[PDB]
Amino acid sequence: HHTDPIRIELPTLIAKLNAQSKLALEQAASLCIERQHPEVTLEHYLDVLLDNPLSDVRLVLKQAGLEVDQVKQAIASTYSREQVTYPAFSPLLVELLQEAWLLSSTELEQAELRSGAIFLAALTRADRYLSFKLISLFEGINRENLKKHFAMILSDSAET
Amino acid sequence: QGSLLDEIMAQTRC
Repeated sequence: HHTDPIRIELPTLIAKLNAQSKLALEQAASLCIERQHPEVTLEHYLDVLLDNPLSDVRLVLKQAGLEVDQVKQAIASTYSREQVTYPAFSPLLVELLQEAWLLSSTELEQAELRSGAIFLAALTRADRYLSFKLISLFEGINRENLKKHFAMILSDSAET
Repeated sequence: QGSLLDEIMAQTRC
C-alpha cells in the first residue's frame, strides 16, 4: 500500500534540541497560549529568539545587517487572526524541525538541534516556510555561507 | 504533571 516519505514523531525531534533552544521553544509555546493562537508557529519561536542577543537567530541577523524591530513588526502583522484548549504545533513547524534536524546531523555537523539550523532550513526553503514579509526581509542572507560555516558564524551563540 | 510542551505535543499528535 502507498506510503509517503518517512515522518519523525515530534517528541523525538524535540528531544534533539539544545537546552537553550528548547527553553526558547517553551517560551514560544507560552507566547502562543498568552495570545490564544490556534498553532505554535515558527513565528512564535522567532519572536522569542529575537529577545536573546546571543540566539543563533540574532547572530545571523546581526551578520546580515538586519534590525530586530523590522523582523518583530513583520511577525506581529502575520500572526493568526483566529483566537481559541492547548494549541498544536503547526504542521509546517513539525516538518521544519525534521528538515533542520536532518541538516544538523549531516551537513552542519551538529550534535544538537539549534535555532540556527531551524532558521537555515526555513531560509533554504523559504517558499515553503516563510511569509512574503519575511522572504523579502531575508532575501539577501547567504544560505550557502551559513550552511558551510555554520559553527564558526554562530560561535558566540548561547545554543552551542 | 505533563508540561506545557507535553500538552502541545499531544495535541499535535491528535
